[PDB]
Amino acid sequence: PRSLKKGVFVDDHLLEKVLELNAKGEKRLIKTWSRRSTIVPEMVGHTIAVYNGKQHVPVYITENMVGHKLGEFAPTRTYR
Amino acid sequence: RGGGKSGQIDAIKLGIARALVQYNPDYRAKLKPLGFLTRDARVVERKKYGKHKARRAPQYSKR
Amino acid sequence: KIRIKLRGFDHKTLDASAQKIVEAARRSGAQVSGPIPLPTRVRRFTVIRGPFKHKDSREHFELRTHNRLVDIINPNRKTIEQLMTLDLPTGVEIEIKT
Amino acid sequence: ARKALIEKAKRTPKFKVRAYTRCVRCGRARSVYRFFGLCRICLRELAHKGQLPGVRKASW
Amino acid sequence: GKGDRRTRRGKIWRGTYGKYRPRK
Amino acid sequence: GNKIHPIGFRLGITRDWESRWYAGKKQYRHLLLEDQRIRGLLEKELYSAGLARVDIERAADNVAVTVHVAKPGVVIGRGGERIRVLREELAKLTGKNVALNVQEVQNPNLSAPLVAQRVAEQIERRFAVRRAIKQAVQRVMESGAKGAKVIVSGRIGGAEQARTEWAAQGRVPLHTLRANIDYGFALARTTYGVLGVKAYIFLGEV
Amino acid sequence: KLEGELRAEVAANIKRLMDIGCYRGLRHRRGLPVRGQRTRTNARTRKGPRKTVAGKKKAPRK
RNA sequence: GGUUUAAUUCGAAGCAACGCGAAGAACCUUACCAGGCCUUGACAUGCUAGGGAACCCGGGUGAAAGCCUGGGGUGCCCCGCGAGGGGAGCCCUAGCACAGGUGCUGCAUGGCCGUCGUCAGCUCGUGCCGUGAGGUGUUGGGUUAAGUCCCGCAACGAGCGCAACCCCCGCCGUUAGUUGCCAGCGGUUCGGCCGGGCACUCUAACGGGACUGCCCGCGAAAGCGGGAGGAAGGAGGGGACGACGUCUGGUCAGCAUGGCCCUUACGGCCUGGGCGACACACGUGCUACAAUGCCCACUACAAAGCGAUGCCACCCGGCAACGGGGAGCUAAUCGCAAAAAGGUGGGCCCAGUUCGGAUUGGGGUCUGCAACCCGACCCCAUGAAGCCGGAAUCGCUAGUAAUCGCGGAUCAGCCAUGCC
Ligand SMILES: [Mg+2]
Ligand SMILES: [Mg+2]
Ligand SMILES: [Mg+2]
Ligand SMILES: [Mg+2]
Ligand SMILES: [Mg+2]
Ligand SMILES: [Mg+2]
Ligand SMILES: [Mg+2]
Ligand SMILES: [Mg+2]
Ligand SMILES: [Mg+2]
Ligand SMILES: [Mg+2]
Ligand SMILES: [Mg+2]
Ligand SMILES: [Mg+2]
Ligand SMILES: [Mg+2]
Ligand SMILES: [Mg+2]
Ligand SMILES: [Mg+2]
Ligand SMILES: [Mg+2]
Ligand SMILES: [Mg+2]
Ligand SMILES: [Mg+2]
Ligand SMILES: [Mg+2]
Ligand SMILES: [Mg+2]
Ligand SMILES: [Mg+2]
Ligand SMILES: [Mg+2]
Ligand SMILES: [Mg+2]
Ligand SMILES: [Mg+2]
Ligand SMILES: [Mg+2]
Ligand SMILES: [Mg+2]
Ligand SMILES: [Mg+2]
Ligand SMILES: [Mg+2]
Ligand SMILES: [Mg+2]
Ligand SMILES: [Mg+2]
Ligand SMILES: [Mg+2]
Ligand SMILES: [Mg+2]
Ligand SMILES: [Mg+2]
Ligand SMILES: [Zn+2]
Repeated sequence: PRSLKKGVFVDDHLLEKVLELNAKGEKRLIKTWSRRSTIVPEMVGHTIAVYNGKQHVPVYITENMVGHKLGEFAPTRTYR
Repeated sequence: RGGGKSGQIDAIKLGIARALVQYNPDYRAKLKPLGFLTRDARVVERKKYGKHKARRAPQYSKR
Repeated sequence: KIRIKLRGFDHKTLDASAQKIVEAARRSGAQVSGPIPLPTRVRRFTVIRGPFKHKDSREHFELRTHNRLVDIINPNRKTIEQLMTLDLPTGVEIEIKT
Repeated sequence: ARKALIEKAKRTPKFKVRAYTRCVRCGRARSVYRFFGLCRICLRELAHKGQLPGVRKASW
Repeated sequence: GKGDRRTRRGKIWRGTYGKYRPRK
Repeated sequence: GNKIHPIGFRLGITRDWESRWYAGKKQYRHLLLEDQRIRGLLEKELYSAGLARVDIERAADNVAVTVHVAKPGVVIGRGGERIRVLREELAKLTGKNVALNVQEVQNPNLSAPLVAQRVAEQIERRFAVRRAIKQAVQRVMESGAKGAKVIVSGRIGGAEQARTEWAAQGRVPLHTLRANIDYGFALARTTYGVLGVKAYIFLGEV
Repeated sequence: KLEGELRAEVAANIKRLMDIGCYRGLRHRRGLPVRGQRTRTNARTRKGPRKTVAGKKKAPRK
């Protein structure tokens, strides 16, 4: 129960960057600050570093997690 | 016109009681002591700030 | 059949200048439909009395717009000529349709 | 508030959803009755000085 | 009552309309 | 806590609005802002004349500013070359063509804004506060008036602990609407803080 | 899809978001309100009964 | 509150802090944290030589800010026939005068607020008393809601308070007829829809109306009890209105403001995070635990409000949120709008239930650049705790409590069950 209508959203500066690295090889690590962006099928492969307000994180990117938003994988707060 | 049916009952009651007196001014004798001529000036009281509801006061602790 | 919706924030100044719009005649030239009451619209603002806390303080302000109608039937041209420079209120406004 | 933080002056706010209010008199960002453009505190001051035409102590 | 979204009472309480409180 | 603005309370009856125009809910906001700018350019530049109040009225685009000063001398200037400069300096902030008028104040000692304004200036010139106030009141009481009252706030005399000084005679009947009590507040920017000067002046009844 | 064939559709549906790096997964694993609630108070229904602990060392009676 | 945290920004403290500042925290707001940057600066008035200077689309890098770079333009005054020299304006670095600071201090302040308390009180002038601080007045006897009035008296008066003057409600009249009608006749596409009139309702300006004025009884008087007439009878009901002071009360984070403090950061801009963290505790609430009830259908009566880059009739698609189309309304005329309890019908039958709607899985809608952190709504499934609550404890004396719905402010949206 979320919200992507007849629009679907992926922040594009990160997208033109990943599709670019789909002309050849996969760049180990991509420095993003946009956790805002949904994951497309074309991201399954290259490990993206989602920020945190504090640290980019090694979010490896399985196909089992496509429809999800990036920030769903870089926990913000620290607990016990 | 206006309000709610139970007040409309009371208001018709005043309406009738008045017509019936301008039809025969003598009727007051067997009509005024019953009270039917008086108009019920009892009306909803305004909502006061810092109250919940005119008089309902918000509940407090520690005293 | 001219239409004149009058309105301002003061009503001492309205009824005393809607009256001055009914200066065609009392009832001897064009009909005159009398200065029409027409309900006022009341905006309210409710302000917490002090700065910083004291929720339960509060103070009410209102700004009320009063509205008149008048309307004159069968507009002779000299009746209109009087709608020129003949006024004194500053806080009264004037819609005109026909 | 911070004189700097009247980048409410920024006519283009980039996105129309970064647009906010601020009291045109004191800067207050938090009770700005949009009719007057004034915050709650300024409104009561101006109301009492009789510089809000038509505005009056209201009781009923 | 007023808490259940899928009822008359409940839809009235929460401003809304829908299957359970038709708009008309 | 206590005590509402004796003006804003009487605003209904015995005292009328400084700016008295009408405007819709898409205009009121703007006219009000510009109306303020005028008071600001006015209260700063006209200090010397000692401006009690500024009436502002509007209509078919035009704006009738009716300034009330004790000494209309200082607003006229070279026989004009000042009331022109200011009706001009208003034409820039107000693109809507202004009309500056000047109103004599017969009796500056019967307008609370000026009386208070008077006291304020002394406190900066380090006058003796207690006397200033007893005096100020007398100057107002000597000029007719049914009653009057003045108040200076805190830090009277550089004194480390803020106080309050008083003085008042005649009747100053605050809770009666049927009054007419001109009120006036003056600020006093001294070397060691700020001080507030409130002035009440009762006169007439109905 | 009813009864059994559903009860383990949902259960295995949760394990999905638990097996990826997902946030809702963490929330499922800790046992804390998945749908973005408050937990400062009032998350009893997700948390189970109250696990009350000692509160002070030098302050009034509360 | 506590604890946690990179940060969980700051304030508020028993009454009188705790649905309080906040009448709208996804970014913004913002004050906090991390990381990328900026410096005469996002804003003000300026002062010396310097290169060029209104300006208009580019490029690289980048999360964005920002940094870097290529390019047509070269105008308006005076001197010169000219190539050119000097210059008003706005753009420009590298320095100075200054900006800026939600950094500190209600333990320097103004302003505004809270509070005792809408309590009936606080004083003053003059006289008199007392060596004096002081007293009398203002104590006493009645009486009032009241230092309200009466009577008394070394006191006679007065001011700030009380009451009255202002507002809203209750009865009536005059002015006023693009809202109102079997009032009265004509027509009906049986809708005040049409002619038509304003009587009535209403709308909203101005007035009348109450005075312990009249009667009976107690009273020295003020007044008390009762009774008529009246819509209303002794303050008819509700507002606004808060004395000298108290709290060294709240607030320098609304705004001022003295002082102290920082000045390639205690200023400034971004992007992301935080303010929403959870083993716990408290306050104020909401929804309940059901039969005087819940569900569905039909049907009846409100008041106050709001509406233009807004309210949206009506039509079509969708289970629906809602999308498409589209009428009217600057609104007493159009719309939000359904009022809801109520009434009539049917169902449920004592059950954790057709009570309760928490939680969770899924599929969607709309707002916004963007809803992971952290939006509201709709639909399907899930259907928790809860059988009326220990010690303790809150509100309310009449259209009150209880209960039922409706509206606004703030606001793209909305965490509103809050507030008015
Ligand atoms: Mg790029
Ligand atoms: Mg009620
Ligand atoms: Mg109060
Ligand atoms: Mg500031
Ligand atoms: Mg906003
Ligand atoms: Mg149910
Ligand atoms: Mg720390
Ligand atoms: Mg502070
Ligand atoms: Mg209280
Ligand atoms: Mg933020
Ligand atoms: Mg030049
Ligand atoms: Mg400075
Ligand atoms: Mg203070
Ligand atoms: Mg009283
Ligand atoms: Mg003695
Ligand atoms: Mg003596
Ligand atoms: Mg005594
Ligand atoms: Mg006595
Ligand atoms: Mg008295
Ligand atoms: Mg009074
Ligand atoms: Mg009448
Ligand atoms: Mg007929
Ligand atoms: Mg008597
Ligand atoms: Mg403090
Ligand atoms: Mg918070
Ligand atoms: Mg607590
Ligand atoms: Mg349909
Ligand atoms: Mg039944
Ligand atoms: Mg019970
Ligand atoms: Mg009582
Ligand atoms: Mg209830
Ligand atoms: Mg809203
Ligand atoms: Mg509501
Ligand atoms: Zn303000």
